Amino acid sequence: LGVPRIKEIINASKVISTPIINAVLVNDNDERAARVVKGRVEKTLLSDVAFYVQDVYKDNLSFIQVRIDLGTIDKLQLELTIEDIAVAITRASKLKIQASDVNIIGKDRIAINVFPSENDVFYRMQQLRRALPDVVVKGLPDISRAVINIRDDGKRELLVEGYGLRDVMCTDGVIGSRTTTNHVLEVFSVLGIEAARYSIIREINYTMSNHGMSVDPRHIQLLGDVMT
Amino acid sequence: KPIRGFCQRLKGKQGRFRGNLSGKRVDFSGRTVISPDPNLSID
Amino acid sequence: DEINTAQDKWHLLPAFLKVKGLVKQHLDSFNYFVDTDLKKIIKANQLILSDVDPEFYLKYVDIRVGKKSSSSTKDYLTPPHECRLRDMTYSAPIYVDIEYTRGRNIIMHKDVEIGRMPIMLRSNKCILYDADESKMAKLNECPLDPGGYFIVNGTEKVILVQEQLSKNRIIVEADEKKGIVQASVTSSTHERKSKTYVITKNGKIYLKHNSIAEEIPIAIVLKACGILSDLEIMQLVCGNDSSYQDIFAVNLEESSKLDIYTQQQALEYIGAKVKTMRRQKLTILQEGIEAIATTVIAHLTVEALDFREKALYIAMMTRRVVMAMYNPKMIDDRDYVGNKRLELAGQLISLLFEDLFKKFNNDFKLSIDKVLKKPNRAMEYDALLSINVHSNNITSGLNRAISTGNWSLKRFKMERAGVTHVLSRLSYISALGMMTRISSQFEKSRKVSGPRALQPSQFGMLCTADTPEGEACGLVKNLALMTHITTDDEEEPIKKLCYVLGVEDITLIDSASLHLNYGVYLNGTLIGSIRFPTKFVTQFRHLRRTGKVSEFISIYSNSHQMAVHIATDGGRICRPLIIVSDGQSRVKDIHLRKLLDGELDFDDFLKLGLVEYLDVNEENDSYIALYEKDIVPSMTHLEIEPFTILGAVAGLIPYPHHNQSPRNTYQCAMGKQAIGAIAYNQFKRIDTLLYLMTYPQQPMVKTKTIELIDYDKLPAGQNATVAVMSYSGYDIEDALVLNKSSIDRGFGRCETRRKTTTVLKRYAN
Amino acid sequence: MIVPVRCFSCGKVVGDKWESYLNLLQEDELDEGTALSRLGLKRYCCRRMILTHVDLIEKFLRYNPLE
Amino acid sequence: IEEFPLKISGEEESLHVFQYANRPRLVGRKPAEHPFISAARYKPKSHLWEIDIPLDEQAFYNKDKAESEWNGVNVQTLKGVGVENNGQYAAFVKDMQVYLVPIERVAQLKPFFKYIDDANVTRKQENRLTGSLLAHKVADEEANIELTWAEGTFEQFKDTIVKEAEDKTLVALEKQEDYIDNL
Amino acid sequence: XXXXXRIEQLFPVRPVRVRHEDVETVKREIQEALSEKPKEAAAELELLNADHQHILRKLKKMNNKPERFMVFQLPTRLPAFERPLAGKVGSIRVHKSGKLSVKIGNVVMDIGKGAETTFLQDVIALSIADDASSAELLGRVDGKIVVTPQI
Amino acid sequence: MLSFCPSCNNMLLITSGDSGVYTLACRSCPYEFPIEGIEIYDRKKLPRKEVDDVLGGGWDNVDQTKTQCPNYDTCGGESAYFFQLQIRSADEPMTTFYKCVNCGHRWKE
Amino acid sequence: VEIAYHKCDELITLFNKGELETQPGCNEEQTLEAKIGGLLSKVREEVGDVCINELDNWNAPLIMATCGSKGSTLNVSQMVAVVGQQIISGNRVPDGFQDRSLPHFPKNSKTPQSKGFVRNSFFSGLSPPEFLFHAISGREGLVDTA
Amino acid sequence: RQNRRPELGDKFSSRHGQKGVCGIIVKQEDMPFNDQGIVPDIIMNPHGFPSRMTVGKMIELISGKAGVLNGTLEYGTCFGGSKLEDMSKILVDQGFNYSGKDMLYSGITGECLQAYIFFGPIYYQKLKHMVLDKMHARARGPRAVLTRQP
Ligand SMILES: CCC[C@@H](C)[C@H]1CC[C@H]2[C@@H]3[C@H](O)C[C@@H]4C[C@H](O)CC[C@]4(C)[C@H]3C[C@H](O)[C@]12C
Ligand SMILES: [Mg+2]
Ligand SMILES: [Zn+2]
Ligand SMILES: [Zn+2]
Ligand SMILES: [Zn+2]
Repeated sequence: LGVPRIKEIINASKVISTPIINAVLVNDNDERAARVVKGRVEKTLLSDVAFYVQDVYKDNLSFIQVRIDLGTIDKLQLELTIEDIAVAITRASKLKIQASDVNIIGKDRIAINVFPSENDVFYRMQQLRRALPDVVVKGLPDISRAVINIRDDGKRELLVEGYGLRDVMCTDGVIGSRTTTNHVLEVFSVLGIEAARYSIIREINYTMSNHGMSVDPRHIQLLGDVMT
Repeated sequence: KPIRGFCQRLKGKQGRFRGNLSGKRVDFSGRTVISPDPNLSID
Repeated sequence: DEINTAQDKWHLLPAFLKVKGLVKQHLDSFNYFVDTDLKKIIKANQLILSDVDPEFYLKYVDIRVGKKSSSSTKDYLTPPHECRLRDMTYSAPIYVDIEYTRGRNIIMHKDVEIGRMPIMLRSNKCILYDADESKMAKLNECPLDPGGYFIVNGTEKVILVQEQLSKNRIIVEADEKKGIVQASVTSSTHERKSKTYVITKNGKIYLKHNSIAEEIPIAIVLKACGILSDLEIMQLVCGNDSSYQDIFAVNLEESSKLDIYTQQQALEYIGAKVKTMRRQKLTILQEGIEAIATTVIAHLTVEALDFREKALYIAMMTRRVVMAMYNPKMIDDRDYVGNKRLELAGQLISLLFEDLFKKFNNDFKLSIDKVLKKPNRAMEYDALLSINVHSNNITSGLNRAISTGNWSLKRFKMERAGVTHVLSRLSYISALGMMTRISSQFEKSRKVSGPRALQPSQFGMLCTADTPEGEACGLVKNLALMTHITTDDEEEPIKKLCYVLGVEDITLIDSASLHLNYGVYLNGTLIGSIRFPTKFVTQFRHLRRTGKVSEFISIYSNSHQMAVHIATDGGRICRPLIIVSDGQSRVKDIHLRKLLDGELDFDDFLKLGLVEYLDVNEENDSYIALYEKDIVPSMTHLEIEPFTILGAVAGLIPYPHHNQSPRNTYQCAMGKQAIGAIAYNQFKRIDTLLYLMTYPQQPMVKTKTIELIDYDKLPAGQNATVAVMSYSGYDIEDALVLNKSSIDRGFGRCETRRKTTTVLKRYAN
Repeated sequence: MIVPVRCFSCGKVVGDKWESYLNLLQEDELDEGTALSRLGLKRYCCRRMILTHVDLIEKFLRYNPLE
Repeated sequence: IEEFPLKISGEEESLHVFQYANRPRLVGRKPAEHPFISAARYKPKSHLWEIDIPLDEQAFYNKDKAESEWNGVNVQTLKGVGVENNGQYAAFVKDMQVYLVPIERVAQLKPFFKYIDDANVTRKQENRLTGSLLAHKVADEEANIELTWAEGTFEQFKDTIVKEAEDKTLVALEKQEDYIDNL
Repeated sequence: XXXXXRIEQLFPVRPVRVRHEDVETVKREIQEALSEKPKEAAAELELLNADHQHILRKLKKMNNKPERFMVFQLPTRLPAFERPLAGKVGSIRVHKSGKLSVKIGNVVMDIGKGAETTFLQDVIALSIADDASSAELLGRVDGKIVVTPQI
Repeated sequence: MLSFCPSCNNMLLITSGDSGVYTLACRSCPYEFPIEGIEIYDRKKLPRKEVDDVLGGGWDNVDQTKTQCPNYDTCGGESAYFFQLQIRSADEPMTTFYKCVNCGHRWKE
Repeated sequence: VEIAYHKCDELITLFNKGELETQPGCNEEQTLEAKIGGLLSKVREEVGDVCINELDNWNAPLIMATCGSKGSTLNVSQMVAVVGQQIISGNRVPDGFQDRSLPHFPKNSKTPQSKGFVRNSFFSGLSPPEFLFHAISGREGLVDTA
Repeated sequence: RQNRRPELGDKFSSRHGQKGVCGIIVKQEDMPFNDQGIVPDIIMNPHGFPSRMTVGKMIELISGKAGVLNGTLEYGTCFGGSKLEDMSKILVDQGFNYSGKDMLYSGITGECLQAYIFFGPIYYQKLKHMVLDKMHARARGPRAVLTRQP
């Protein structure tokens, strides 16, 4: 929030440091009112719910097994049981190597089959083992993390650190008409140019009001009007 | 490569535009240390 | 009254300063140069030959400065003030003994002069060495002048101390959004090279250089260096740690993905990628060119079959990169005072003289060859006439370099601008501050505050206030009052002592149990491993304190990267401290009374092992008491006197611990613009600009430092009677009210002195 | 260089007491304060005019060009 | 209390100490085994040792690719440069007394794959030299002295050792402070 | 810690995989697990005592065995004696109250154990003669003893 | 997989060789291993996650002084948080930033 | 002041022997710092308030601060009573050595008077380490503004 | 050579960073005086002390006054030097206020000043910056050959 922030706003840089989304909730309850909507906007939880990963070989088949425990999902209130994880894994396989088949047996003890040039099966098995527990199984693959904040009024709202604005406005459990972000360029792409002008004016007023500088609002208004 | 071509005669902080066109050196001017004076009126 | 150690402890500081002056870096370095490095360079570039005339050779047997035979202290020199007045250069002649022959195969000698060498003020060669009050007066020299500068063409120039990042030391630095890149700039006598050790992608680590093509995997170079087991790599760069093995083993299979490897195949892979030999003997262009390209990858020299030392060097570099991959904050800081070295005036003059000597030898050889191009009457007699005519180029170049400060060399292709600076004569303290001043290293990076902040580690080694604000804040530094820079002592003789003490050779241990023990290092190169590192370090420190090894060799430990480090190079800032044993100081008071009486001139304190030197790194092992009343029975040292945190210019402030720090810095800056006495011969002098005070006065509130630097003999100020009050409204913001009739009686009365130089030169007509 | 004739604050003539001060210090050894008080220097300004003095002329005179 | 007079014995011996970077020791409480070897090799003026260990075909041999790529591979070849280290002394207890014999050099033996290199030298086909290049050229040019193993003929060395150690009785002249100057 | 998964001498080789938090603790157990023979000052004193009793036990164990050998690391340039090396150089004597020391004749030292080696070691005599070159096998190296001078 | 070949310690691989066998190849020396009668597997433990906590803020335990807010007529502020961490020049004095503990108005002096 | 150093001793010994209760935003290593960084701030403020209350009528620093012509009660509290805590880059002074700020303190030190807390006043005179910490804190702004 | 009188505009300093430019030069009679008639050479605004926090200056003034009276030079060194209580005792043994504040008279009206004044010797220094070397003024004259600008 210093002259680097003023410089970013003034330069209209497409990438800034520390972008923050302010999502306004609907309810007020710490347990199963804020966490149920925080769980829908988070990062790669495959290794966060996998609880181990196995590399298994046999007479003719080469396996990769993951034992996705359900107690952690029962604690962190998440909306995914078996097939959401399987669909995410198949999407990741399409993204990275290949989609052939995914077996599910019990307690989410998923298995993955491999076959195709020598040692290619071993190389691909090693790559899959290393790169498996790094694919998003729920939420937004564009957002670092979210934290629930206790407001001065007592309200319990969470604010998001990343670039997923439209997805957050669309997620269930948040007020989409009251949701803002740091990025004026993000506001411009989704909300329009007048919204971006308002965002520029507010961000300048905040960055120069938190430092103790007393500037008339009309100067900043003219700056925004010229910039946009 | 320290040679002064035509392009080098127009660029930089001390070129034509930023050194001799938008900002110059003027006649009838001076410069010395300052001291206070209460009995000097403001203005 | 008896001798109280609590208050009489500080008397060691005057004893130190008596035999180790404030200007002693310059003096000591130049002394050592003219005593040893001249002969070393002569021994290096000794014999100049010719292809023709197979019975002909030229040899330099011996060199000297300002001395022909063993008597009378020959070569009367023009006094420095005479040189200063006449616009000459204070220099002395260089002599050599020439070994030349004839077609009759005779051995003849001589005492041949080969130019003039500028002599540093107050050295073994300067006339002012150990002058008396009378002699200085006869030669028109002020006794209170610091010294340590050159007069060249009538101007006083000084070589500032130059900050550098230490050479031959692994420096692991992380980075965000990328990974870890670690480097080691290895500068040998003639070639310098940085073996960057970077991370490209995928969590695999490569090797880099300017003489290799692209991205050598570390497993391949480790196989090229004799570690071909492909599991010996694992136990080397990961130990037994699971968190390291999985993060490293990505690239354990890149040495098999291309194909299986042996040593020769890996060498071939590397050697296909080297650049060239600058178009010379390209018949080596095979696997055999790696027998030299692995030799030229680090300052570590391999000259036989085994590559174990360089192999394990790269393995340890790999281990550091793997640790920094596991987590940041295992990296080291490049602004840490213990990661930096100091280079003095003699060290640079050595390089300059070597380069000039080589150019002179080349031109002498071409002149001899051209004379011999005639097919008749090859008369080697009077060949020394050519050397006597041609030798003026070395003197001219020496003067040009040492009076321009632009050092452009060719042996290293190093080009620096602004080495020397003109000595400032604005006050007595201005020159003394020009000495003991340190200029920053390269990679200035003004936009970042890294090399700008004060460091806790510079306690008692660099002055905490002396800093020029403006735009060079934190880049220029100054020395503290009690410091001492090291000299490169040895590397070999103490390695045998290491092996005697209990460490095992690196060629006996296994990669399996390498990381289960503490490993000793010598100047950053792994030497072995030892059990009981504490016992090893205790015995080593005892042997150094009893004088069996050098007094500037530092040994310590590091529990993070389990190791004991031993440093022996030059350029490390030290400072004396008092050893405390079993909760008892080793001074015992009697030693202090003996020092006061006249014995024990601070050399016997080191000789008896009561005090000792410490660099920044051994201070990590140290645990020092500020005052004697703070000595718990778990301390290691006690400092001699805790006001040497400040330097010489900072020693003028009274009660500096009662002001804010920016005020102390502002006083350090502007105590050098104060006008007063300058020297005892300021009226015999003729300078570009002088400022003098008619009636200077001693300050009423002294400091223990101004007595040590003789500021009370050449002071610049007056004790005014002051009334702190609001008066007349003309003193509103840093404006003063001066008493007329104090000016009339003569108060703040000064004098200016400029000079004009004219030359009546001769023309070709 | 040499002792100033008068005192910067008062105007009291102290130019004739430098030699007396030195003689009192050397012969008939005395404290500096008692020497200053025996010389009639009572105000602290006049006392400092003689206490805080460096005789630089004796050091400039070793370099006379007419030796 | 109890005193073990350790003696010193004949130094006119070219003792060498082998180290194997592959084969471990003490797979269990048992102190492992000493492998069967044959066809040792040496190289004077470079001290390049070479040792041959014959492989086993009845277990884990892969004869097909073995023969298909390399003409015959039934022996393991270990190379290794024998470096000179100072202060090493080999100890064996003959009586309650210890017996010290110096080690001339120590070599660290690592696997040597000649057959792959031969594969390149058959397939890819279809001036002062100072430093380690000269050493490499000497080692690969003047080569291949030939040796014979002696697995258990240790019946002609201990006698000399127990005799070359019982041949002198000396007295020291260096003091305790003096040794500090020596070392 | 954990371990990822004539017959037993030819099974695939697996590395030692100890947890990062544990490696410091087990490192004081790995040293005593590499032998398997058939506040930084107190720790080092205890290690010295344990190594002393260990090496005394080994000295007793190797009373008379053909294939057992030991390696001693000595200070280079040990005190040269007077000609009356070859012969007897002091003694390695067991001290009192469970201590061990080595005497060279005028100087006493500290005798300890070296680093632990996880491989085989063999001692070999060599001859350069062209008529016959031999490699006589003697025994297998037991362990390493490092000797350090002390006041 | 990370297993090493006995007697050469190089590396073990799974090979797409002949007759559909995924045996444990070496590629450095002639060493083979039949997988038949399988028990091999590679277990990698994985820390899952923890229940994260809020970030309300702790204005308590922050530096406090005794000043007056500029907009006193609106909010009555007799205390304020501060830091003396702005120094323009050395000759010029330090600068102190405040914030109203009552309303939250930042300003500097 | 001795009261607030005993509580800091208690917090240090708790965080060492066991696992101290962890504040929401920060970790166990940061919980201790963020606690003592207010445990010292409160005592600094109370001592300053006491000295201002005891200040005399016709005290020139007080008249200037009350006038708004020069200075502040914070400045005069630093001059008279205590200049408390020297912080750089946002919090207490980072280590310059291995697990230490200076070689005069024991290894693994987090007590006040070891990380940039001065209990002296300018009237009393800073010790060598307080002197150095205050020097670093002062240099920060100088190297920032340019 | 050139001899220079401390004109109005010359810069001074006091070893505590309190640099300043001479603002006015006043006659001796228009200066506050004590019982003995001592008149100060320099008067400095007290407003430079509280915001800059230079109390080493104050201790220097007291120590200098006591040392002048006692006939000895005093030591102000880092983490030590002459103690303030000793200087106060020496200053009270000679009939001066222990805190260095003295009752002076106005020189313009003659009557006592209603506030006691901090009075004593402070070591100053004259700096090389002089208004003589800075006063520049141009009406017309030399111009650059290329741009024809001053
Ligand atoms: C995690 C890193 C992702 C980053 C590279 C991607 C992810 C989201 C992207 C932004 C959004 O699309 C919205 C905007 C669209 C405009 O046209 C250009 C700007 C704008 C801010 C984008 C810039 C850039 O493309 C971003 C930051
Ligand atoms: Mg200013
Ligand atoms: Zn007077
Ligand atoms: Zn193999
Ligand atoms: Zn408010």
